[PDB]
Amino acid sequence: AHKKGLGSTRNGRDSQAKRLGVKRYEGQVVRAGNILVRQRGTRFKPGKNVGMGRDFTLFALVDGVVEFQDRGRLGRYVHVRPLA
Amino acid sequence: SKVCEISGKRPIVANSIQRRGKAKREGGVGKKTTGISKRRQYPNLQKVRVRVAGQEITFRVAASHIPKVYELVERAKGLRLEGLSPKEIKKELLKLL
Amino acid sequence: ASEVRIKLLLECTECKRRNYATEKNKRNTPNKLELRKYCPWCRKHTVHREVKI
Amino acid sequence: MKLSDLRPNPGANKRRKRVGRGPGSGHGKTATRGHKGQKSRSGGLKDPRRFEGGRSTTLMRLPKRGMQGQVPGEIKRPRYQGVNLKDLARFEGEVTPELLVRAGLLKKGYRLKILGEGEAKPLKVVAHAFSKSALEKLKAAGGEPVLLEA
Amino acid sequence: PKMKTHKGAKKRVKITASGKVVAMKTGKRHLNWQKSGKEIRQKGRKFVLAKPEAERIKLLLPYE
RNA sequence: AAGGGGGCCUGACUGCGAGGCCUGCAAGCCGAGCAGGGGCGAAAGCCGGGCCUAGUGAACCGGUGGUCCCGUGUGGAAGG
RNA sequence: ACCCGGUGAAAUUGAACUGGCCGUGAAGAUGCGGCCUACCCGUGGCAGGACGAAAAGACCCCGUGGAGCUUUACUGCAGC
RNA sequence: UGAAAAGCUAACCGAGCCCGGAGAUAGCUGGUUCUCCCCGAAAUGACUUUAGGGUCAGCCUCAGGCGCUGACUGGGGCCU
RNA sequence: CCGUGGUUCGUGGAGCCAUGGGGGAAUCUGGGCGGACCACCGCCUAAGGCUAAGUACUCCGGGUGACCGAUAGCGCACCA
RNA sequence: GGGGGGAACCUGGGGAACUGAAACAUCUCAGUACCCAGAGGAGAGGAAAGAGAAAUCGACUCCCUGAGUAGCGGCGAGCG
Ligand SMILES: [Mg+2]
Ligand SMILES: [Mg+2]
Ligand SMILES: [Mg+2]
Ligand SMILES: [Mg+2]
Ligand SMILES: [Mg+2]
Ligand SMILES: [Mg+2]
Ligand SMILES: [Mg+2]
Ligand SMILES: [Mg+2]
Ligand SMILES: [Mg+2]
Ligand SMILES: [Mg+2]
Ligand SMILES: [Mg+2]
Ligand SMILES: [Mg+2]
Ligand SMILES: [Mg+2]
Ligand SMILES: [Mg+2]
Ligand SMILES: [Mg+2]
Ligand SMILES: [Mg+2]
Ligand SMILES: [Mg+2]
Ligand SMILES: [Mg+2]
Ligand SMILES: [Mg+2]
Ligand SMILES: [Mg+2]
Ligand SMILES: [Mg+2]
Ligand SMILES: [Mg+2]
Ligand SMILES: [Mg+2]
Ligand SMILES: [Mg+2]
Ligand SMILES: [Mg+2]
Ligand SMILES: [Mg+2]
Ligand SMILES: [Mg+2]
Ligand SMILES: [Mg+2]
Ligand SMILES: [Mg+2]
Ligand SMILES: [Mg+2]
Ligand SMILES: [Mg+2]
Ligand SMILES: [Mg+2]
Ligand SMILES: [Mg+2]
Ligand SMILES: [Mg+2]
Ligand SMILES: [Mg+2]
Ligand SMILES: [Mg+2]
Ligand SMILES: [Mg+2]
Ligand SMILES: [Mg+2]
Ligand SMILES: [Mg+2]
Ligand SMILES: [Mg+2]
Ligand SMILES: [Mg+2]
Ligand SMILES: [Mg+2]
Ligand SMILES: [Mg+2]
Ligand SMILES: [Mg+2]
Ligand SMILES: [Mg+2]
Ligand SMILES: [Mg+2]
Ligand SMILES: [Mg+2]
Ligand SMILES: [Mg+2]
Ligand SMILES: [Mg+2]
Ligand SMILES: [Mg+2]
Ligand SMILES: [Mg+2]
Ligand SMILES: [Mg+2]
Ligand SMILES: [Mg+2]
Ligand SMILES: [Mg+2]
Ligand SMILES: [Mg+2]
Ligand SMILES: [Mg+2]
Ligand SMILES: [Mg+2]
Ligand SMILES: [Mg+2]
Ligand SMILES: [Mg+2]
Ligand SMILES: [Mg+2]
Ligand SMILES: [Mg+2]
Ligand SMILES: [Mg+2]
Ligand SMILES: [Mg+2]
Ligand SMILES: [Mg+2]
Ligand SMILES: [Mg+2]
Ligand SMILES: [Mg+2]
Ligand SMILES: [Mg+2]
Ligand SMILES: [Mg+2]
Ligand SMILES: [Mg+2]
Ligand SMILES: [Mg+2]
Ligand SMILES: [Mg+2]
Ligand SMILES: [Mg+2]
Ligand SMILES: [Mg+2]
Ligand SMILES: [Mg+2]
Ligand SMILES: [Mg+2]
Ligand SMILES: [Mg+2]
Ligand SMILES: [Mg+2]
Ligand SMILES: [Mg+2]
Ligand SMILES: [Mg+2]
Ligand SMILES: [Mg+2]
Ligand SMILES: [Mg+2]
Ligand SMILES: [Mg+2]
Ligand SMILES: [Mg+2]
Ligand SMILES: [Mg+2]
Ligand SMILES: [Mg+2]
Ligand SMILES: [Mg+2]
Ligand SMILES: [Mg+2]
Ligand SMILES: [Mg+2]
Ligand SMILES: [Mg+2]
Ligand SMILES: [Mg+2]
Ligand SMILES: [Mg+2]
Ligand SMILES: [Mg+2]
Ligand SMILES: [Mg+2]
Ligand SMILES: [Mg+2]
Ligand SMILES: [Mg+2]
Ligand SMILES: [Mg+2]
Ligand SMILES: [Mg+2]
Ligand SMILES: [Mg+2]
Ligand SMILES: [Mg+2]
Ligand SMILES: [Mg+2]
Ligand SMILES: [Mg+2]
Ligand SMILES: [Mg+2]
Ligand SMILES: [Mg+2]
Ligand SMILES: [Mg+2]
Ligand SMILES: [Mg+2]
Ligand SMILES: [Mg+2]
Ligand SMILES: [Mg+2]
Ligand SMILES: [Mg+2]
Ligand SMILES: [Mg+2]
Ligand SMILES: [Mg+2]
Ligand SMILES: [Mg+2]
Ligand SMILES: [Mg+2]
Ligand SMILES: [Mg+2]
Ligand SMILES: [Mg+2]
Ligand SMILES: [Mg+2]
Ligand SMILES: [Mg+2]
Ligand SMILES: [Mg+2]
Ligand SMILES: [Mg+2]
Ligand SMILES: [Mg+2]
Ligand SMILES: [Mg+2]
Ligand SMILES: [Mg+2]
Ligand SMILES: [Mg+2]
Ligand SMILES: [Mg+2]
Ligand SMILES: [Mg+2]
Ligand SMILES: [Mg+2]
Ligand SMILES: [Mg+2]
Ligand SMILES: [Mg+2]
Ligand SMILES: [Mg+2]
Ligand SMILES: [Mg+2]
Ligand SMILES: [Mg+2]
Ligand SMILES: [Mg+2]
Ligand SMILES: [Mg+2]
Ligand SMILES: [Mg+2]
Ligand SMILES: [Mg+2]
Ligand SMILES: [Mg+2]
Ligand SMILES: [Mg+2]
Ligand SMILES: [Mg+2]
Ligand SMILES: [Mg+2]
Ligand SMILES: [Mg+2]
Ligand SMILES: [Mg+2]
Ligand SMILES: [Mg+2]
Ligand SMILES: [Mg+2]
Ligand SMILES: [Mg+2]
Ligand SMILES: [Mg+2]
Ligand SMILES: [Mg+2]
Ligand SMILES: [Mg+2]
Ligand SMILES: [Mg+2]
Ligand SMILES: [Mg+2]
Ligand SMILES: [Mg+2]
Ligand SMILES: [Mg+2]
Ligand SMILES: [Mg+2]
Ligand SMILES: [Mg+2]
Ligand SMILES: [Mg+2]
Ligand SMILES: [Mg+2]
Ligand SMILES: [Mg+2]
Ligand SMILES: [Mg+2]
Ligand SMILES: [Mg+2]
Ligand SMILES: [Mg+2]
Ligand SMILES: [Mg+2]
Ligand SMILES: [Mg+2]
Ligand SMILES: [Mg+2]
Ligand SMILES: [Mg+2]
Ligand SMILES: [Mg+2]
Ligand SMILES: [Mg+2]
Ligand SMILES: [Mg+2]
Ligand SMILES: [Mg+2]
Ligand SMILES: [Mg+2]
Ligand SMILES: [Mg+2]
Ligand SMILES: [Mg+2]
Ligand SMILES: [Mg+2]
Ligand SMILES: [Mg+2]
Ligand SMILES: [Mg+2]
Ligand SMILES: [Zn+2]
Repeated sequence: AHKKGLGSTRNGRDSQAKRLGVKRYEGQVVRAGNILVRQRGTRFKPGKNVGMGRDFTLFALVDGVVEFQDRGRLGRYVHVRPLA
Repeated sequence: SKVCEISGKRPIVANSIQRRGKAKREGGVGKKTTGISKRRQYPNLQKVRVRVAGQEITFRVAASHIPKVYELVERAKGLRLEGLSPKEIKKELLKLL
Repeated sequence: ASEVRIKLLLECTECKRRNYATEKNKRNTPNKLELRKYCPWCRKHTVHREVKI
Repeated sequence: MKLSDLRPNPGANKRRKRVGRGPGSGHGKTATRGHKGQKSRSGGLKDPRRFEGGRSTTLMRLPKRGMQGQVPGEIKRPRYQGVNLKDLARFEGEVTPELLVRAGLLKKGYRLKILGEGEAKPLKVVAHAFSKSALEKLKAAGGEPVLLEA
Repeated sequence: PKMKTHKGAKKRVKITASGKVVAMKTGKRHLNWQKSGKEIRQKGRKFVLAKPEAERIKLLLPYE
């Protein structure tokens, strides 16, 4: 009756979502070790008191307060000012 | 095969277990049973004719006890038996048992 | 891995323990693998060599 | 007090729940079971402490560990029960395991190991075993530790 | 009749003093040649089961 | 410089792991720092594989090398 | 078959005070809306509707349902 | 048993009838009975021989604890 | 020794008790057993049989019910 | 001297499947239902070739406990 010669689909897939992005913002208080940015490549660069992991993850090296900075052509940086 | 007239041996139920695969003993994964089923195991019943009091007697026994049949003849030699029917005699021999 | 990129253990020549496991290409680098490596048993470093996985 | 005077305290005796007795009760029709599905049926669900709808269960995906024993079963070893000095206050003079058991402390068929928690009184405690710290702590407060081998 | 201990749980898991439920980390039985040292090491430890699944397992070990 | 060449090398470490990302579970991911014994560097330092994101498979059952913990009256052995 | 005397069942039936049209509404309304129509009760007739009766659709799909049959599906048993 | 239709074997035979295992099993359908008061959902995610069924989470409710932390709004950084 | 049963034991390191098949002793300086096997240290005396009580049940007799009260209680209060 | 009957209980010879495993074959159901032989107010068992770790116990049976332990187990369901 109805269901005639239809077709198929040579594609139709995707990968899992990877939850990338900034994870702590300017002014947020953070413990040393806190993840600050998940990223691909240096969309952000590590600054004061901030280290970078093998997959470009940015984390705090000290307890402190997160601070952002756009230095134009030198890129964007995440810092952590320690607290007295 | 029914019952051995000497030993009372008779057929019993026994399983046929079917296995598969390498033994753990030989560093295999281990045996796997693919089936269990019942069969029977019969006594090795055999026929032993024999002549007691000149009359010919015939026993049906496991092979295991055949020599015991010949022991009985040896022992019934010290016995009044004549003019007895073959059944009469056999019943008497088994009484020696 | 593959028939050609194979797995293997590194065995300490001093005390014969295998302390590391890795790989190699058999075609490319066909010789046994010689390498210094820390031995937890000997508690020093040691020349370890390849050993069939 | 009369037989009529007798009654329980409030709360001591609640009326049991009775589902399926009509609209006003609050448990009618479905009888708190909702609509349809395995769980609503008499008999109901597979044991929910384990079953997960047929996926490999969380319990069965964890790995087994340590000696699991094997036939012909377990090996009888001497069992040791600990007791601390802190629970030796209610004693004077000798302190045998025989006392310690006749006291609700030392569980029967257990050998006596003195542990070091709490402070010590100078007494003759007789045990099958002593904590490193307990031994010396008792010796410091002057007491007399004797080791049984029976 | 009286409840039976689930021997599968009894062989995989422990109830700590406070009723925590611990097990070995999964994922170390094999395929390790290319697993990092860190990973093989961290999986060497025990871990506390999440509360929901933990409390299901405790019910299984009732005479524990 | 994450790219191209060279020198020396094996950290493609062992024992850990504050703190977080992710997340129903179980998984997955990043990680400073401490100790051991090393590499390269005058040094500060960097090194617990690879510019990063795929290259994978829980548990059960068994194999192989260690260890020498249990081992049914005791010592071995079998087996764990 | 119809009428009179005699005897006298049945499937079915929520209750019924049970009209038409055009709309409407779970999309095919005696039962909702707006109109139209219709004094009360029967008898002999016709079958358009009451998605009329009957049979918890046989088709279709679903169920980690059942059964019969097939084989170089798996495993087993008889037999040889 | 069948001059073959899976025919027949006590009025329905692709496996007779009776009693028994037996309250087989039914993730399905149906049914589940007095009253008033307070609160009040969900029809989503993940895995699932799973897809009209489940396990964990989400949302409801009750008790105990905490005590201004809440939705929403004003000011201000940062992220897109 | 081979094939099996029993036991918590599903071939397992698989003893012990039982035995359908094959081989096949000894009479105490002998045999079996204490979970492969061996040594040691021990337990027991196979291949003949009998034996009360304590236990099980309720056709039958009695006694008693926060047991039923003629759609209940046995199928049957009655000519079941 | 036997034969045959007896509500259930008892020993022995033979012995299922539905079901559970959310499929299924090992496993489970269960040595259950059932068939057969026999015993008797009981029947079975019973005076160690025992237990099993103590230099111990001392026929058997029955109850509580040991214990859902030790173990068994597609090491699953479960069994014990
Ligand atoms: Mg069509
Ligand atoms: Mg087509
Ligand atoms: Mg094409
Ligand atoms: Mg994507
Ligand atoms: Mg994800
Ligand atoms: Mg997507
Ligand atoms: Mg770096
Ligand atoms: Mg990153
Ligand atoms: Mg700023
Ligand atoms: Mg600037
Ligand atoms: Mg620039
Ligand atoms: Mg720059
Ligand atoms: Mg730049
Ligand atoms: Mg630039
Ligand atoms: Mg015969
Ligand atoms: Mg038999
Ligand atoms: Mg048998
Ligand atoms: Mg097996
Ligand atoms: Mg002959
Ligand atoms: Mg003649
Ligand atoms: Mg003749
Ligand atoms: Mg012969
Ligand atoms: Mg012979
Ligand atoms: Mg005579
Ligand atoms: Mg050297
Ligand atoms: Mg080679
Ligand atoms: Mg060396
Ligand atoms: Mg008063
Ligand atoms: Mg009163
Ligand atoms: Mg009550
Ligand atoms: Mg209510
Ligand atoms: Mg309600
Ligand atoms: Mg109703
Ligand atoms: Mg409810
Ligand atoms: Mg309903
Ligand atoms: Mg229902
Ligand atoms: Mg059910
Ligand atoms: Mg239930
Ligand atoms: Mg249930
Ligand atoms: Mg799970
Ligand atoms: Mg589980
Ligand atoms: Mg154990
Ligand atoms: Mg045991
Ligand atoms: Mg139970
Ligand atoms: Mg279990
Ligand atoms: Mg298990
Ligand atoms: Mg827990
Ligand atoms: Mg490695
Ligand atoms: Mg380790
Ligand atoms: Mg909790
Ligand atoms: Mg519990
Ligand atoms: Mg470079
Ligand atoms: Mg260049
Ligand atoms: Mg170039
Ligand atoms: Mg280069
Ligand atoms: Mg080059
Ligand atoms: Mg270089
Ligand atoms: Mg140099
Ligand atoms: Mg490596
Ligand atoms: Mg801290
Ligand atoms: Mg800490
Ligand atoms: Mg998590
Ligand atoms: Mg991954
Ligand atoms: Mg250095
Ligand atoms: Mg330099
Ligand atoms: Mg230097
Ligand atoms: Mg590196
Ligand atoms: Mg690369
Ligand atoms: Mg790569
Ligand atoms: Mg995969
Ligand atoms: Mg399995
Ligand atoms: Mg192994
Ligand atoms: Mg193993
Ligand atoms: Mg040892
Ligand atoms: Mg030993
Ligand atoms: Mg031994
Ligand atoms: Mg040993
Ligand atoms: Mg070993
Ligand atoms: Mg007329
Ligand atoms: Mg007329
Ligand atoms: Mg008439
Ligand atoms: Mg009406
Ligand atoms: Mg129409
Ligand atoms: Mg009308
Ligand atoms: Mg109607
Ligand atoms: Mg209206
Ligand atoms: Mg109208
Ligand atoms: Mg008329
Ligand atoms: Mg008329
Ligand atoms: Mg008319
Ligand atoms: Mg009509
Ligand atoms: Mg029909
Ligand atoms: Mg049709
Ligand atoms: Mg079904
Ligand atoms: Mg299926
Ligand atoms: Mg299904
Ligand atoms: Mg079908
Ligand atoms: Mg004909
Ligand atoms: Mg008839
Ligand atoms: Mg008939
Ligand atoms: Mg028909
Ligand atoms: Mg036929
Ligand atoms: Mg997934
Ligand atoms: Mg499905
Ligand atoms: Mg679903
Ligand atoms: Mg369903
Ligand atoms: Mg839930
Ligand atoms: Mg929601
Ligand atoms: Mg409250
Ligand atoms: Mg307060
Ligand atoms: Mg406030
Ligand atoms: Mg705001
Ligand atoms: Mg044998
Ligand atoms: Mg037997
Ligand atoms: Mg057996
Ligand atoms: Mg038994
Ligand atoms: Mg056996
Ligand atoms: Mg085993
Ligand atoms: Mg055995
Ligand atoms: Mg032996
Ligand atoms: Mg035997
Ligand atoms: Mg034999
Ligand atoms: Mg001899
Ligand atoms: Mg002699
Ligand atoms: Mg002797
Ligand atoms: Mg013994
Ligand atoms: Mg032994
Ligand atoms: Mg031997
Ligand atoms: Mg003995
Ligand atoms: Mg005797
Ligand atoms: Mg007797
Ligand atoms: Mg009576
Ligand atoms: Mg009476
Ligand atoms: Mg009454
Ligand atoms: Mg009546
Ligand atoms: Mg009446
Ligand atoms: Mg009446
Ligand atoms: Mg009636
Ligand atoms: Mg009666
Ligand atoms: Mg009467
Ligand atoms: Mg009558
Ligand atoms: Mg009667
Ligand atoms: Mg009568
Ligand atoms: Mg008689
Ligand atoms: Mg009779
Ligand atoms: Mg017999
Ligand atoms: Mg029987
Ligand atoms: Mg018989
Ligand atoms: Mg079956
Ligand atoms: Mg079940
Ligand atoms: Mg099933
Ligand atoms: Mg099922
Ligand atoms: Mg069942
Ligand atoms: Mg039997
Ligand atoms: Mg049994
Ligand atoms: Mg029975
Ligand atoms: Mg009497
Ligand atoms: Mg008696
Ligand atoms: Mg009596
Ligand atoms: Mg008796
Ligand atoms: Mg007897
Ligand atoms: Mg006897
Ligand atoms: Mg004796
Ligand atoms: Mg023993
Ligand atoms: Mg003693
Ligand atoms: Mg002793
Ligand atoms: Mg003694
Ligand atoms: Mg002695
Ligand atoms: Mg079982
Ligand atoms: Mg078992
Ligand atoms: Mg069983
Ligand atoms: Mg079994
Ligand atoms: Zn070494």
